[PDB]
Amino acid sequence: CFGQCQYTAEEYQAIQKALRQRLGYIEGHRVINLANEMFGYNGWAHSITQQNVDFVDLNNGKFYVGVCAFVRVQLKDGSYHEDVGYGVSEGLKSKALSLEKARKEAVTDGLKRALRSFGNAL
Amino acid sequence: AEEYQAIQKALRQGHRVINLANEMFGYNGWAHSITQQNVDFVDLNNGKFYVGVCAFVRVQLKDGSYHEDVGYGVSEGLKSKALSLEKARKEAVTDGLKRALRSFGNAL
Amino acid sequence: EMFGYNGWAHSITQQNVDFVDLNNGKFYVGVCAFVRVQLKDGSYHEDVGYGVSEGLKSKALSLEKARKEAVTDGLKRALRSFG
Amino acid sequence: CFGQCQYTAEEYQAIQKALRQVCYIEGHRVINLANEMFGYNGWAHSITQQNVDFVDLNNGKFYVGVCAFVRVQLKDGSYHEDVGYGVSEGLKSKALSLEKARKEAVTDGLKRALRSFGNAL
Amino acid sequence: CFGQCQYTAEEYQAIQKALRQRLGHRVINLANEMFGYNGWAHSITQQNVDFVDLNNGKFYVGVCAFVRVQLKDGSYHEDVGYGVSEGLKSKALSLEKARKEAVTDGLKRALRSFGNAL
Amino acid sequence: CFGQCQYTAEEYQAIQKALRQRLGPIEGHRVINLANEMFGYNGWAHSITQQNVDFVDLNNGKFYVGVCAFVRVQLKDGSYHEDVGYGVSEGLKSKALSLEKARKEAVTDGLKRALRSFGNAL
Amino acid sequence: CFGQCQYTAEEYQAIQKALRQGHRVINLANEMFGYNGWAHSITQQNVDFVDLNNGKFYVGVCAFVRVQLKDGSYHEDVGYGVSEGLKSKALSLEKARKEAVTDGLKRALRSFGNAL
Amino acid sequence: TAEEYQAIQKALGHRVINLANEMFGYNGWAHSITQQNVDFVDLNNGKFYVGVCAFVRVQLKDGSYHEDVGYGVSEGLKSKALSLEKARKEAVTDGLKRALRSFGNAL
Amino acid sequence: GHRVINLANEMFGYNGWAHSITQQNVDFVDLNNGKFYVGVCAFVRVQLKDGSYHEDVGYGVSEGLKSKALSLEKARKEAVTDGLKRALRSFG
Amino acid sequence: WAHSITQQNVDFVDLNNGKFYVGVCAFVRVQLKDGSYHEDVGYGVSEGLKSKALSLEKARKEAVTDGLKRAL
Repeated sequence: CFGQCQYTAEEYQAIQKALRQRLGYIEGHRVINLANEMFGYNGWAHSITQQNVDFVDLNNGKFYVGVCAFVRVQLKDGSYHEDVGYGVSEGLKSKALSLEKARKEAVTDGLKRALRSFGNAL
Repeated sequence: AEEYQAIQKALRQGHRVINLANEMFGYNGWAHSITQQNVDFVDLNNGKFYVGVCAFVRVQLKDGSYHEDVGYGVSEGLKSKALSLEKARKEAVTDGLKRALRSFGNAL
Repeated sequence: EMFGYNGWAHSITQQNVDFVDLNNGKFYVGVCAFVRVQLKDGSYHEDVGYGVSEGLKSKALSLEKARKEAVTDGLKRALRSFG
Repeated sequence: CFGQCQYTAEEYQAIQKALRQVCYIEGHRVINLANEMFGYNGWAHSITQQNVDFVDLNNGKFYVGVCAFVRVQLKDGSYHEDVGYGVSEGLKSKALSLEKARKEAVTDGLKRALRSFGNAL
Repeated sequence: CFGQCQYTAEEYQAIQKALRQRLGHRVINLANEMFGYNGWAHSITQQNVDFVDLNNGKFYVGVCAFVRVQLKDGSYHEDVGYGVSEGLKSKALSLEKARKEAVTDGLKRALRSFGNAL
Repeated sequence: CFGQCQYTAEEYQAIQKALRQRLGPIEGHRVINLANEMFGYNGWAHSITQQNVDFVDLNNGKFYVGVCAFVRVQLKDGSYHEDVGYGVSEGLKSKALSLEKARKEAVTDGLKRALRSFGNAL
Repeated sequence: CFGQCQYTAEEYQAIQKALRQGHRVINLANEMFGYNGWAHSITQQNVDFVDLNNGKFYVGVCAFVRVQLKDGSYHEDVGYGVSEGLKSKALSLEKARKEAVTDGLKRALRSFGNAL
Repeated sequence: TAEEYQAIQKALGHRVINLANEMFGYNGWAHSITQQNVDFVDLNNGKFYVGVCAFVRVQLKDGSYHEDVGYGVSEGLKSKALSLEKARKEAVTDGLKRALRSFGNAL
Repeated sequence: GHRVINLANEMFGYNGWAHSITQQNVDFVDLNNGKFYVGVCAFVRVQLKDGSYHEDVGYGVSEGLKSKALSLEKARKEAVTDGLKRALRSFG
Repeated sequence: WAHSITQQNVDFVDLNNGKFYVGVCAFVRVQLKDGSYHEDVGYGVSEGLKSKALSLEKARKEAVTDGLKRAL
């Protein structure tokens, strides 16, 4: 099953050389496509380990919100990483909208930052 | 086995997304669940309801490959608790399940 | 319903009462139940059951029937995924 | 799976031989260095706990300070841990101060936890 | 697998002889040289800010950390490092110094329990 | 694996005879050295099960500190021992130094006392 | 491993026969069981009370000094210890707890037979 | 194994301990203090006064176990700690006596 | 004497049955005239080698007694013994 | 069969004129050898008793019986 398989030497080396094709910045969907092509559709998973809210203030009618969320990224073999995402949704004037924005931006930023460690190609 | 190449290349290309997933991954080959849910807040200021909820969803395939994402639902202006919590705690699940399947490929 | 309660099974993962109100003079109750449907082929899903009773006489009367309705609705809606 | 397979003699010799070869270590270079030295399938990395110390608000600034614990691990079974400490100052919006502190802490922890496997890192 | 392995007799005696010699970065380097990078591990089981006093502007900090050291055989060791701090006019820096010195001293002390060569 | 394996008969008799003898010539370092030589660097472990600060006070510009500790030795065979060490400090001007001394002497005293249970040699 | 080995019949009978007959108790237990025949641990310890009459402290501590044996049989027993006259609180608690542990170790060990 | 049970069935201060040792063997029975509660303390006229309870427990080789609740008091003493010491020790001994009594006519 | 104890011992065997105490709480004691009353509950328990078990409840009483020790000890013993009698009756 | 008392609470203790009145409610449980189980909370009161001791003795039995007759 996922997280318990092993790769072949030649494909392992091909992937290893692929991941170092370094550029030398947010492209949310494009990172999903890149991962799908470099590890396959059936290659990677990511869970939201935790999600806490730091502050929901109403200073001047305008809201201010802060959400921090830890995300985890795993590859078919069983290796894993983890990083601290963080989304901010200041400015809005409908608590539901600020919560939408922060809670959906923190996860994406975390998935971006947790995927730059498997290689420099991402 | 050969179907692996077919699915991988095909992925490279509303409620209809559920049937789309059933056709693409097989109508017996995709599952989901709700790992957690939290009524975020309820408030009234002018005799009306603003109910929001955050709901996490999970999706896994036949071989165990999985993903997750945050779902969210909102409803404003409704008179009673019944309808507002008929709407938000009802649509957050679908919104999350829509935003989770997009991660598996462009075709979704 | 081709197979019925033999090709698929159900169970409430968790339930919690949302709100109970009496400002109107009668019991206003809202309940939620999470049901999961599992198939013998390994496919499974889950949906948020939900039921409500408005302005009934007693807490138990407004709560038990609302719970039954919520479970029935959750079962009814959880079966969409096999369409 | 990860953390269970054991090296072969030549691999162990190579890695050991490699690892032996006031300003900080520039930060992000360590991820590339470690990835090339152990491999992408080589190691893992996790945050076992993260906790927030004072968030004071003197004279309108914000001084968030966070602490972190970073577990590194090689596929052979070894592991390590260390304590990192983000900081902040001057930022006028708690969103930015929290962001800076929380993000800096984990990188610092990863650096100080990789430094324990040798001098080269 | 780490913890489930047992040293080989010849290497076991070799290490026995090694650790009986007569002599922060130095300690870690020496531990790596003897046991090897694969050889051992290091964990932090608990921590606690003992006191965070504020006398006259300075920030007197104190952190107690229990560091565990372990070897692929299964041997444990634990000790109590205490990282003092003093004189700093900014709270964050004082807490940083204390929390780092704590684990450093803990590792030092917990390693001495193995042999005199440390 | 340590803690799940028994001693070998010849080593058993050697250890038995060695422990029964008596010191010829206690300070902490020598106990550590003798224990190491007696079992090696691989024959045991020591850990702190609990450590509560019994009291900390002040009387005219100083700190009478005191701490407790529950050390615990163990041997490859599974036998174990425990004992309550106890530390003290007087006249120190700074709280940090007093807590330092107390916490540090506690564990070493506990180690000496817990080891002593095995034989007269120590 | 400790807590799972069965006693060899000859050793069982020998220890039983020798059973029908503090530093002293520690040594005797070590010789009768061997250096790896038993273990001892502190299950709980709660300062029963403290006090101060005229600058001299009073202390009291309880200890449930579990003492175990290779075959798996075990005993526990309430200990106790006390101090008086001592002018320093830390010294008082040190003496009290140190004596309580050994008193419990005695009373527990003085149970497997008249030998102890 | 059944022979030991049959022999015990046919058969059924320090004397209770000695009888238990002779009856079950040095490894035949354990005893542990499940809980201890101090029910009062008094300072009437300089003489302390205390009683304690303890849910002593016993076990045999095959796992069959019992339990009970003893009690001991202390009067006429001058030092509190001495009072509690005697109370706890006597309570444990008396509870053990009652637990052993529970097992049969032999005890 | 508590003949029920001996009867159970002879019927099931000394290892055939068991005993336990699950919780005990003094409902009250009062200083009515210096002859304190005492009656204390006790969640007794009993089992058997076959697995079938029966919890129960008991409540002894300490009639007027000038001695606290006698009252408390008598209550604590009587509660357990009466509960044991009750549970044994259920076993049959 | 087996039964247990997993919670219990005396509701009312009362006295009119040297004659006590009391109320209790106990949380009984049951089980069966086949793995199935039954459960029913009960209730019990004692009225017009000479001593509080008798009332407190009686109420627990009445509550336990009320729960058990239903659950069993």
